[PDB]
Amino acid sequence: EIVLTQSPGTLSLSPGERATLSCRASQSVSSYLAWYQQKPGQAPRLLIYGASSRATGIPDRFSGSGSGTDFTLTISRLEPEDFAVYYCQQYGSSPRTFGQGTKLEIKRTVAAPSVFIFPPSDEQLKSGTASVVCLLNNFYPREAKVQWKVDNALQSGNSQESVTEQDSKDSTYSLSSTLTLSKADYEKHKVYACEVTHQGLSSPVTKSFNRG
Amino acid sequence: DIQLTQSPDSLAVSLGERATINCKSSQSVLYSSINKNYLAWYQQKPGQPPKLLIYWASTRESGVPDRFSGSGSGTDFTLTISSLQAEDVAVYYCQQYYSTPYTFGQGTKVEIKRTVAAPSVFIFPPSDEQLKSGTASVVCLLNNFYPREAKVQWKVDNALQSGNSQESVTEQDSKDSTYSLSSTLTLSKADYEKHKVYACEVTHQGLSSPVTKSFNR
Amino acid sequence: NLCPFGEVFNATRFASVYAWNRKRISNCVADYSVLYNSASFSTFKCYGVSPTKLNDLCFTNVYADSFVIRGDEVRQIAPGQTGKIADYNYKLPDDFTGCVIAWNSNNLDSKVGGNYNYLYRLFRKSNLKPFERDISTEIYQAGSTPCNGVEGFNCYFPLQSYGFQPTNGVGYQPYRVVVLSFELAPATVCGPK
Amino acid sequence: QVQLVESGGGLIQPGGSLRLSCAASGFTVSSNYMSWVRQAPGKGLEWVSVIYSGGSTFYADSVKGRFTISRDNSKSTLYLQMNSLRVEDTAVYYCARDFGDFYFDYWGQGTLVTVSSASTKGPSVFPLAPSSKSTSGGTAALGCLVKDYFPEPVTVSWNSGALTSGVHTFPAVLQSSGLYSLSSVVTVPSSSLGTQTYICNVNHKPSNTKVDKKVEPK
Amino acid sequence: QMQLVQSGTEVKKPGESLKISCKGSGYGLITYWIGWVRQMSGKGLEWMGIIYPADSETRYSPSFQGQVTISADKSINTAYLQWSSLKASDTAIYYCAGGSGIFTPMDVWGQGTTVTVSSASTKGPSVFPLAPSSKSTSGGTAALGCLVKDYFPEPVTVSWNSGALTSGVHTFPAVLQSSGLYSLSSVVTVPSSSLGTQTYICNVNHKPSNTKVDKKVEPK
Ligand SMILES: *[C@@H]1O[C@H](CO)[C@@H](O[C@@H]2O[C@H](CO)[C@@H](O[C@@H]3O[C@H](CO)[C@@H](O)[C@H](O)[C@@H]3O)[C@H](O)[C@H]2NC(C)=O)[C@H](O)[C@H]1NC(C)=O
Repeated sequence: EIVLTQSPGTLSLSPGERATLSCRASQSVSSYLAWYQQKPGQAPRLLIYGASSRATGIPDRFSGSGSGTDFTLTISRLEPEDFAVYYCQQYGSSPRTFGQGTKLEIKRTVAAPSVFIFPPSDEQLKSGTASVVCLLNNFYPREAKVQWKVDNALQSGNSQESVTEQDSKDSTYSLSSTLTLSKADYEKHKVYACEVTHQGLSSPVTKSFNRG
Repeated sequence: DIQLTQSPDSLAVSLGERATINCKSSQSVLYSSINKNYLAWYQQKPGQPPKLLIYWASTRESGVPDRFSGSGSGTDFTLTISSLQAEDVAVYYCQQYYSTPYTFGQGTKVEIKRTVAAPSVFIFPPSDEQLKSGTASVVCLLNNFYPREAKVQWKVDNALQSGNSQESVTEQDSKDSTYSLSSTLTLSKADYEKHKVYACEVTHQGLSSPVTKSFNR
Repeated sequence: NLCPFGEVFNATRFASVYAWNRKRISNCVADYSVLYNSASFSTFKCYGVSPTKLNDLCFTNVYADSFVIRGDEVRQIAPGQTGKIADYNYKLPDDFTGCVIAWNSNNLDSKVGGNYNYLYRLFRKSNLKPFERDISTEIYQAGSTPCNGVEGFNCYFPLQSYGFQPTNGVGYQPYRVVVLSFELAPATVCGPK
Repeated sequence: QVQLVESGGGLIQPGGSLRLSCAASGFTVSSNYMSWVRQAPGKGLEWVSVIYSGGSTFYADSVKGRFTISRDNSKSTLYLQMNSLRVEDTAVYYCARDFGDFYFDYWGQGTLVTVSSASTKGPSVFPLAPSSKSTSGGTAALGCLVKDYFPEPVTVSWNSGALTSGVHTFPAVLQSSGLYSLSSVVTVPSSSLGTQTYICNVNHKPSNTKVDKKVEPK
Repeated sequence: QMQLVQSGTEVKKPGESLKISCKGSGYGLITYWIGWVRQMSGKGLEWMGIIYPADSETRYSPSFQGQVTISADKSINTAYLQWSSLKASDTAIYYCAGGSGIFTPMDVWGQGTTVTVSSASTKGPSVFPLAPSSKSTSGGTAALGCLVKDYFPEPVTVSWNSGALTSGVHTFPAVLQSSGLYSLSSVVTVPSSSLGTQTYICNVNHKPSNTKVDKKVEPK
């Protein structure tokens, strides 16, 4: 077994810059490395075979370098079609192993999220559960804080969050915070508020509704 | 547990030519005092029970024609068919009865060799009756081809299909020694009506380039 | 009278595994104490024969097979083994009777900036039969379209270069391998006394 | 052109058996190295097995003795039998064309194998009605809630694929009940709520569930 | 001369018991040892055991030592093969072979007994036509057939024109689908000039389901 370590773990550069990705190995593999690119919801695509040889159909801006235990992938002319997760794989000694990956993020202007709140549907209430969904739409950067205050009481342990991948048009993020409660507990409270903290907001934004 | 391995797995011999099958034993099956190897050969034509041809590795069974011959001793044994005929198409096994448990070989398939014949490819769109039941089946027929080896690929709107096709091959025809193959692509009506072009692609030794039979829904 | 074992083991240059050389040894007296009393070998696996008794035996012929492989591939030179070297370059029979001798040859076969002269077969549609040598350089057709002897899509060169370098790990370093095959008709090869 | 399409992924109890198919086009299956590579959720790629052009097969330590890789030349398909499956085997298995046991120059779309003693559950779809609390400026926000289904995946489309701009379908989140939940939202002008009809199309192939839920403004 | 006759085809659910029969007749019955050979579909011959009926001396293969019971009734010259709890892995055809002694070749064989162990239930076939067209015609030859799908268990007999049309027919072997049911196709080769004159009908008979379908095919 030989372990490949990729540095950095994550990286976020503006379009048009140069992205430098390192890939270090336990033992020396003598340029027997390969670089792959995996866009979200898609299979890995071969970029570079060997330490430096470029696979067919890949632009010249992708370049591989290094030998032995140190390898480098340099992507010049960063275009929005880029910015996926990149793995490096060795094939000098069996079994072949991959790196942990390096997420590539696009960098853009700060965009304040658009906060929307959805009370549970009447159809869902008939089943016995209530779900309150809070939506953060088209925001950058990815870091955001969402708090659930029910009757001005902070909630914990009854919410889950989901984040989309970077958009292909405006390169923003979307986040959904869902508060799940039993309908019996749902009728025990009146005000359901969703408080959002983000860099693009000077002060936290609160969206709330009254049951009824 | 005496292990018997026979080679080759499949054999192709023209009419009137010589067919040779070898059988290898993990240990000697020779009975020293009686000076006879406890080895047998069996013929199993398709759809019929095995038939004993030669016992003691050299002695023919009663009624077996003279062109079947056995030879070898110890761990090496050969079954020889000189002037192979059409009725000899079967799977042949070598069995050891020297010591319990009895063991057989994996079997050797024997077929008549003919000149390379390209398949006749036909494509059948699903019937209007079958569509009303909610499923669609597209049948691709490869007719009267040799050798048996052929490749069938289903592409819907030039997109390769996986996991929704199954194939069936007939036995070698007793007159022209050809094979027939059918590949059936099964889809639901909802999936079937979301596409237009249904193509069956066939690759065979007798075809200079792959052939494609297709239709538009 | 002296069997030319030295010409095989002490050869200046060894052959590539895909084109392994075989030395036929006949009509001579063979001294094996030079081999089994040595301390230069990293592997001296013998199957079915006893090298320490080789000075009291008479055979019909002795074969000496020479080639260079990697360290990780030395394990493939054994009966009933699978792998790129075992299947496509050099295959030993399951009933092999002889010795497999290997030693590290990084000093003689690894050059700074690589050697690139030792080759192995990488592509082949079927495994080699035992003691079979395949020196074909025809372009390997990986698709249905013919290759016409030019590399390209679905058209690969069957041979690959080892590229031994001194800085590589022990498994990556070259290893000279000599495989002794004993065949036992009049006996032309015998040991001393 | 080269195509690699996979099949066979789904839910299976621990200790069960499952076979993965991979139809191949653009090259000869028998003449090429081909490998299966799996990717556990949030773990990365891991090599599983390889079959050589000559027929030799090799496997990883974690799968040796349980997995069997094979090819069907007549049908141009690569197989992977998975006996005695374990919960840790849950991953997205990729079908890759191997260049001489070195690197994977072509990859299949991948299929998801989920190993669990949990049972298949159909999803319930609930409307996220647009409202004054769901409309900002001239823009409105609506969506559908896909809750309590198992296993993955679930696909969501709006107006049978007619609406694709402004749609955001969030990755599924495993709830504390052992089931998955998902939300899909779209961004439409606030002037279209009265006139335009918005319908979310939720499909759960493991449960054979089809739901065309219509959302309405409040 | 000695003849071995076996019992009929068996279709059972998993977990059930089964007892197939093998009766012999002719001359030399006292000398014949009765064996049992399993042959799974598409595979070779597996020896399971042997028995001398006169004193019921039984030898078992180590593979089948505890999975099956081999008995014999010398009074009726019948040997039996038993299962306590069937499994889907036992779905195979079983032959009984006779040999005039232990450590002797098997010269007399029975016709074989087909055993199917499946969770499925008796389901009738669905017959659909494979209509000819320009996509099914190669000059003077036109191809037509019928599709027999989703039936259980085997067998299904397919005839054309009530058995009158026998040249050019190809009834492909059944394929066990992932749904647990069998599917089958039968095709015919006929002159392309008989399409508007001749009427071609395929006769599908499934005795386990007692289904009889006469499907006529014609160009669409
Ligand atoms: C190949 O070349 C090597 C040197 O690289 C030769 O090795 C030499 O072999 C002789 C054989 O007589 C050795 O002499 C013996 O030495 C030992 C002490 O170690 C002693 O017990 C014996 O009586 C005898 O004198 C010699 O030392 C050894 N030299 C080296 C440097 O290894 C080898 O003979 C050549 N032969 C073949 C067959 O390839």
